Amino acid sequence: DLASLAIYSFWIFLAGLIYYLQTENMREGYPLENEDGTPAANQGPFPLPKPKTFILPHGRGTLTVPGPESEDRPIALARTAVSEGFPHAPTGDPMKDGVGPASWVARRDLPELDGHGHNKIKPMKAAAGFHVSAGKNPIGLPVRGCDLEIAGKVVDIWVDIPEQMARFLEVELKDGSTRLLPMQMVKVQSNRVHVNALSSDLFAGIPTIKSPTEVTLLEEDKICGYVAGGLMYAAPKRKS
Amino acid sequence: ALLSFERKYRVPGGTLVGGNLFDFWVGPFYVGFFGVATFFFAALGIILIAWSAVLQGTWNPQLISVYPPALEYGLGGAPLAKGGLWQIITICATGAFVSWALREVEICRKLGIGYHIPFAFAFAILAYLTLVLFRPVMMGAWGYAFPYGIWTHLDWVSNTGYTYGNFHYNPAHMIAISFFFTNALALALHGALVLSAANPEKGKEMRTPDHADTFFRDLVGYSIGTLGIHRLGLLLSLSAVFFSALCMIITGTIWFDQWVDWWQWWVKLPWWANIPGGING
Amino acid sequence: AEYQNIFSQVQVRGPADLGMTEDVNLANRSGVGPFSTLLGWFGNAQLGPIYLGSLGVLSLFSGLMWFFTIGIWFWYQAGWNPAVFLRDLFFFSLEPPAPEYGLSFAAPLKEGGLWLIASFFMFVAVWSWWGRTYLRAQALGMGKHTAWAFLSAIWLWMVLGFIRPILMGSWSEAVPYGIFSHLDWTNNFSLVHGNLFYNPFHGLSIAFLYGSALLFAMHGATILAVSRFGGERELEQIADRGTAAERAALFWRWTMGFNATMEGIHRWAIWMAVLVTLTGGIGILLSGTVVDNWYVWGQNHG
Ligand code: BCL
Ligand code: BCL
Ligand SMILES: CC[C@H]1c2cc3[nH]c4c(c3C)C(=O)[C@H](C(=O)OC)c4c3nc(cc4[nH]c(cc(n2)[C@@H]1C)c(C(C)=O)c4C)[C@@H](C)[C@@H]3CCC(=O)OC/C=C(\C)CCC[C@@H](C)CCC[C@H](C)CCCC(C)C
Ligand SMILES: CC[C@H]1c2cc3[nH]c4c(c3C)C(=O)[C@H](C(=O)OC)c4c3nc(cc4[nH]c(cc(n2)[C@@H]1C)c(C(C)=O)c4C)[C@@H](C)[C@@H]3CCC(=O)OC/C=C(\C)CCC[C@H](C)CCC[C@H](C)CCCC(C)C
Ligand SMILES: COC(C)(C)C(=O)C/C=C(\C)CC/C=C(\C)CC/C=C(\C)CCCC/C(C)=C/CC[C@H](C)CC/C=C(\C)CCC=C(C)C
Ligand SMILES: CCCCCCCCCCCC[N+](C)(C)[O-]
Ligand SMILES: CCCCCCCCCCCC[N+](C)(C)[O-]
Ligand SMILES: CCCCCCCCCCCC[N+](C)(C)[O-]
Ligand SMILES: CCCCCCCCCCCC[N+](C)(C)[O-]
Ligand SMILES: [Fe+3]
Repeated sequence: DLASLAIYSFWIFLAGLIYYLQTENMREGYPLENEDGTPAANQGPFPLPKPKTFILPHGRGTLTVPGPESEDRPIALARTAVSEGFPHAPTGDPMKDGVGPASWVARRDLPELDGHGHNKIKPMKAAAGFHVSAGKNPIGLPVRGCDLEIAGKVVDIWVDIPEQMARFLEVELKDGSTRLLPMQMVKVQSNRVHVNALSSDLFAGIPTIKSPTEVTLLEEDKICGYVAGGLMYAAPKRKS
Repeated sequence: ALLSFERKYRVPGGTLVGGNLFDFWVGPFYVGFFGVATFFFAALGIILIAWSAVLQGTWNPQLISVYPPALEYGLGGAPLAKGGLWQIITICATGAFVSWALREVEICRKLGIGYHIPFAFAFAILAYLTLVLFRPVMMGAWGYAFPYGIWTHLDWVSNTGYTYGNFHYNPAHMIAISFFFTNALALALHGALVLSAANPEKGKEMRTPDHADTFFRDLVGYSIGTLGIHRLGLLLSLSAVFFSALCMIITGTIWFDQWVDWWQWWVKLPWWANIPGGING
Repeated sequence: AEYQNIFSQVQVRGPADLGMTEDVNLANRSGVGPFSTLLGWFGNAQLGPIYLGSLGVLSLFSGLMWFFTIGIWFWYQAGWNPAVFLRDLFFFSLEPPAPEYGLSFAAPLKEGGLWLIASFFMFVAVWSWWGRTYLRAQALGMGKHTAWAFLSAIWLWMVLGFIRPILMGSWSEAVPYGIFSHLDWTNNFSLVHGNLFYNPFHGLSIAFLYGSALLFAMHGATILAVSRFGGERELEQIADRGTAAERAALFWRWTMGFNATMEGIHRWAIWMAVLVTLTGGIGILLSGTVVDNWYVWGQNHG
């Protein structure tokens, strides 16, 4: 009957749909590889989808996926076993090298632009009309590291103009240079800003930005990467 | 075996239990100590379930059903064929679930991300525990739990419901449903919004998030923003399930009568209780 | 602990954002509204502006007419007494015409006519608002996802109070406007068709509802888990994969064996939610037109 028809029909629809859904999520990081980077033998039942090209807004070109994948940075890792499936140990300083939970991707070295073609993110001193409308204004508060020692001070808030959101705290170190600190990895308190991931001694290692009034996708990744990695690698310095 | 960008992430560490012992992968999958735990609990449970199936004398999945002990057994142990098997199976499920959560924690650490996912999952686990542990205890027999079978479980739902009248009147049930509906609504729009920006009109340049925000400001006069909608989603979801637990944990424990009748409180407020006319006067 | 990013710990405000102006008729957009610091702790603090336009007004006017036409009926039931009105608010009900009138538009007002007026108003309210979702997108050059997603919802509503009442031969088969009454109608609709738990569309529909919660839980917690790498900025991540997208995909690959991309995850999303009322609509449509009792149907499959 009709009902039987409809339901049998639907289970068929649903199956080609999953198939679709699945092949679309195969647009990045495919095809699969062996730990040595050579193409892996068994890529699953699903074919790579036919490429699609994204036309990017501020004459920043196009992007076609799937496409040629490459890390575009040397990875400081060495195998710890003779068969597949085991960890790869950092061969240096994982933090300094950017592997592990400290990994960063070679994003473009251009900043994210707003709908108008202006830099999406800006230090608040250069954002004409912006102010802390609520909560504790961090600016001026010391930054304390997980080792419970002061590392610097808050000399500005880099805001996301389009979302009116605080993205990073710009911290001044003992030598007078500054670093960005992701907003998402610090606790603003009444008398201090506490950073659990980094011990005071690692703040200097936080990668620097080439221009003082801009951050690029590459530098966001290298920074967030680094600060995140502290959680696992600063661990010996963290007390509480 | 690895995604084109996976290797630099596959470093040692992050394990909660047992150091480097189980710190490794199997194909795409991460094992970890709890990798093993869940496997063991999952193996055992499925076994017991098959064992129930022979005692039942059917291999047909639409028929197979593992029932809790009958009320006469209260919160004591029961013979295998008479409810023990369900009790173990329930222990094993719990073991599986919790372990699966703790593995999520272990992966979280290795990758250096937040614990929001293990977190949210614990709500699912807590809803399940409400229906097979917290409610039966409080009620006083494993027998109030739902049976493990594809349709028999739908039956428990239907019977348990109709016991208190039309269950629609359970007030926390009303609230819990509003989230389920609301969440789906919000998943619908969020998915649609991002896609429409990323996949515009033919030959056009990729929209920007700013366009996304404008689109909603144009539509209903407010946009929660990109960070917002993700906070929103997590919340509606967790809330739906939170109220779902609540509506059950109260049902049969502190309220055992017809749910519709509980509304008489409102209608019988002394200031309008006796005023004639309307529906109730 | 650590900071979780469920609530902002510092609010930052600037000049009111009047937005992208693409092909939008700026004449129609309103003025910026105030800013809720309340809202600001969760998401955006800025209210407005909003776009009015012809369809917005028609929609918005029919919308109120519907609501009011029901409202006066409730008052008439309450004996115009504000006390009763409050006491009995969820008990009042605007019911469709009796089965006697069939698909007739001649039912007396106290006997079903008023229901038709209200519906007619709603029908109009809803479709215009649909066209509104479409146009608003067109004027910004965006995909029409939202309008199509919306159409799914519309499907179930169309079926409940219009398509099914018409295929059954009478308006009496439609849903009454009322809080407790539309609950009862639902509960009763299942009883009559032999328990909707045997309607496999109903069962499918529940799977996608449950799933929507499962997914929006998964997606939300994930994006929050990697916002420490600017995960929330999904469009740029799509355009240029960041570590955020990577950690996201990998956490999931390592847990359950496969994974999404940032554009990908949102396709999972729109389809999981859209299938709820899509399947739903179908389950209800066959209910009572082709299948009288899902249990009997369940025994044979035919
Ligand atoms: C929480 C609310 C009620 C209840 C009310 C209903 C109602 C009402 C319905 C279901 C439906 C279903 N229920 Mg139930 N269900 C409950 C508790 C459970 C439990 C549990 C351990 O707590 C589980 C595992 C299930 C599982 C299921 C599926 C068989 C089915 C589709 C659900 C879905 O899409 O979810 C979304 C999740 C996903 C898409 C992720 C993938 C889920 C897959 C499908 C899981 C299948 C597991 C199953 C085959 C058993 C495996 C166990 C062993 C390892 C073999 N229910 C409680 C008692 N359930 C619907 C149905 O059609 O089944 C008859 C239906 O109509
Ligand atoms: C006793 C009750 C019966 C039963 C009878 C029914 C009936 C009858 C129906 C459902 C339906 C549904 N049931 Mg059932 N159901 C039962 C038990 C359950 C259980 C359970 C036991 O755990 C669950 C989980 C469900 C779950 C569900 C949903 C999956 C499904 C509706 C999805 C939806 O989101 O629509 C919500 C979305 C809409 C209604 C879309 C409307 C969109 C419109 C356009 C909104 C306009 C707004 C308006 C103009 C006002 C404006 C707003 C103001 C400005 C604020 N049922 C039992 C067996 N169920 C529906 C279905 O699809 O079944 C197949 C349905 O018709
Ligand atoms: C795919 C399935 C899900 C879905 C999707 C969906 N719904 C949608 C969309 C989509 C994709 C839209 O684009 C569209 C939308 O614009 O949302 C922002 C819509 C929408 N879904 C809505 C509601 C809705 N969707 C629902 C369900 C669902 N929608 C599904 C679960 C439900 C239910 C019953 O679960 C409801 C109630 C609307 C918010 C919006 C469609 C708006 C519309 O058509 O308006 C027409 C008429 C008016 C302008 C009426 C206004 C009259 C009011 C002023 C009266 C009430 C006054 C009241 C006392 C006010 C106070 C409220 C307080 C909280 C402050
Ligand atoms: C809290 C909000 C919602 C939510 C969230 C949620 N679910 C989650 C997560 C999150 C955040 C995960 O991270 C985790 C996941 O990895 O998803 C891919 C998970 C998950 N949610 C799942 C299912 C699921 N979630 C559901 C619900 C929900 N999940 C909510 C609505 C439902 C239902 C019925 O609504 C189901 C069916 C899994 C796909 C996955 C967890 C997988 C897992 O725990 O693996 C460990 C266990 C096994 C491999 C099998 C164990 C076998 C048992 C020992 C025996 C079988 C016993 C069982 C009781 C029989 C039941 C029979 C039925 C017919 C009744
Ligand atoms: C404060 O008092 C005043 C008077 C000021 C008020 O305004 C108060 C007002 C309230 C008390 C209002 C309360 C309103 C509610 C309780 C409403 C509840 C509504 C629901 C629960 C609706 C549920 C389901 C509705 C459904 C499925 C409607 C479907 C409608 C349609 C598909 C439309 C079909 C079209 C029809 C039959 C006519 C078509 C005619 C043509 C010519 C095309
Ligand atoms: C996480 C534990 C879940 C267990 C589910 C039910 C187990 C019942 C345990 C009772 C065993 C014996 N008793 C009555 C003497 O306590
Ligand atoms: C978006 C893809 C995920 C879809 C989930 C498919 C599994 C649902 C199984 C429901 C069982 C249903 N049925 C028809 C017997 O009632
Ligand atoms: C519904 C769950 C689907 C998970 C898919 C997992 C893909 C695994 C690919 C094969 C890897 C094989 N193995 C375990 C033999 O090494
Ligand atoms: C109901 C949800 C079911 C999810 C559908 C299962 C998809 C499995 C995809 C496995 C992909 C294998 N691969 C390529 C990663 O090895
Ligand atoms: Fe998202």
